[PDB]
Amino acid sequence: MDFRIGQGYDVHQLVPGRPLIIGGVTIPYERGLLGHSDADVLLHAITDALFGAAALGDIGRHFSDTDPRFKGADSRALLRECASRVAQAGFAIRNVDSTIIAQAPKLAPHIDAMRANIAADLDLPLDRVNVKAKTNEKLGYLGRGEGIEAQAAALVVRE
Amino acid sequence: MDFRIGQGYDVHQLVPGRPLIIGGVTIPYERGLLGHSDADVLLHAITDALFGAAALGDIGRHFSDTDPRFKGADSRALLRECASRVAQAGFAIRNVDSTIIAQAPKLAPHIDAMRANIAADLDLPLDRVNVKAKTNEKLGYLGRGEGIEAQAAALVVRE
Amino acid sequence: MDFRIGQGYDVHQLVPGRPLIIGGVTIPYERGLLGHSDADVLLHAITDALFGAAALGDIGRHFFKGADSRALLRECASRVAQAGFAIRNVDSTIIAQAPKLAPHIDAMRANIAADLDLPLDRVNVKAKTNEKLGYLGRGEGIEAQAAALVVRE
Ligand SMILES: Nc1ccn([C@@H]2O[C@H](CO)[C@@H](O)[C@H]2O)c(=O)n1
Ligand SMILES: Nc1ccn([C@@H]2O[C@H](CO)[C@@H](O)[C@H]2O)c(=O)n1
Ligand SMILES: Nc1ccn([C@@H]2O[C@H](CO)[C@@H](O)[C@H]2O)c(=O)n1
Ligand SMILES: OCc1ccccc1-c1cccs1
Ligand SMILES: [Cl-]
Ligand SMILES: [K+]
Ligand SMILES: [Zn+2]
Ligand SMILES: [Zn+2]
Ligand SMILES: [Zn+2]
Repeated sequence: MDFRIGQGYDVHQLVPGRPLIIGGVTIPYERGLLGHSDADVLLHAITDALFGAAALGDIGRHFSDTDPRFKGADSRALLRECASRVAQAGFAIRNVDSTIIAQAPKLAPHIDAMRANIAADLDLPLDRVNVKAKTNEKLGYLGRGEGIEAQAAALVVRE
Repeated sequence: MDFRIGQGYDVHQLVPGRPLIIGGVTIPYERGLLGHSDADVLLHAITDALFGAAALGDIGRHFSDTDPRFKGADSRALLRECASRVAQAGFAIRNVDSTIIAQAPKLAPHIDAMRANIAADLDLPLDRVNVKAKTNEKLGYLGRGEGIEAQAAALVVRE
Repeated sequence: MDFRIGQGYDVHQLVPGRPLIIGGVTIPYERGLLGHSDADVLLHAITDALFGAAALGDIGRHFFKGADSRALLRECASRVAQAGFAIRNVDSTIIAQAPKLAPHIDAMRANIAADLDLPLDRVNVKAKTNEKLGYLGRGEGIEAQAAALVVRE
């Protein structure tokens, strides 16, 4: 079978005055991620991994910060559109795995919520979607709570 | 043909007065990795990739870091238990790849032994396990030798 | 059948007096990447993902004195084939605050596809800034990440 792998990366700054939205989940916190709309670092990484697996460029090439069509779209809408494009390219999604690196707050309570959102948007069984969380052991801008990173891996198959 | 992919990340601080244990190998060195377990950054990354590929969460979910057994835990025993759970979930491991990023010490003399340990723990032949090493080209906290990072990828198949 | 995955990481410092070469594309810029070779961070990450997927070690284990990174990528492909593997696809991300990489990405894909003897639609290259965070965000270096899938025939 015609399997393909994709990989994704994203990072945003963490500062007072924005809400924290990760994997479609709003998470209580003094601070939030700085970005164009919701700055959903996990959904962006996943979107990138899916475009990558399909060899369709990247998230910024499909959904520009300038495009009127996506001006007020949230990252779940973008993820859904991504999934439609991957489908039309001939690919079925097999699984997604991911890691959020955040020194704080605790993400574990929210993991099943994120998985549920992602599986819904990709039309995948829940057991094909995984999200993991790591601290940076107090190293670097991640370790000082200055930003949050997401990594993603996706496997697809041409059908 | 039900393939799944997983990815993992880990980093630990490098501090005096600790054994340096990476990939299960005790490496002569004046500093070691800081953590509650033996802090084996490579094995944790691989363990997370395997749980990720099976959609079984992450290492914190499976091995509570406040269990007395976690203190000084042999990360190879953790990796073997991870493999047991992944098998119990119905998955067979096809391959593992990984990268260690460290300014020092020189890892090359130890890499084959790490490979052999991981292959043993996962009941894989050597030719399905790979460990790569990198410096960070003098950049950042890794370039300053403040910690060591590992990255891992795993492919599994649900039987 | 007998599929394998690999993953690769590279980073190089940005320094004056060097051309900036990424994915085989020379990009106008005041600085370039520092390395023994031409320091093509993207090609190095893909090279390591390919050796990793074939369980052949890493780029430092294999590597030529004045060779550029495309010759090394071609040699990597040769060694991957020698071990009995065929390449199925490559995906990657370049993390650079500057310069703008958009105009150059399709050319990088074409270069990699030619070097790996792959059709264009099995090769992908993505780009990201680091949101002004860390050494990447300060423009002190450029990182690349890669993933490769191969099959043992
Ligand atoms: N140094 C960089 C970094 C990113 N990019 C492109 O910008 C869009 C948003 O990340 C993406 O489409 C990405 O390709 C770029 O052209 N140059
Ligand atoms: N921001 C974070 C970071 C980590 N975690 C969980 O804590 C375990 C060890 O860091 C991790 O393995 C993960 O289980 C979390 O819930 N939220
Ligand atoms: N701390 C490190 C980092 C890297 N290396 C080896 O040097 C070569 C160049 O990355 C690679 O072959 C790598 O294995 C090492 O021996 N120890
Ligand atoms: O059961 C796996 C295991 C093997 C060896 C040592 C500790 C454990 C832990 C159990 C819970 C936290 S660590
Ligand atoms: Cl270094
Ligand atoms: K990183
Ligand atoms: Zn983003
Ligand atoms: Zn660890
Ligand atoms: Zn390099």
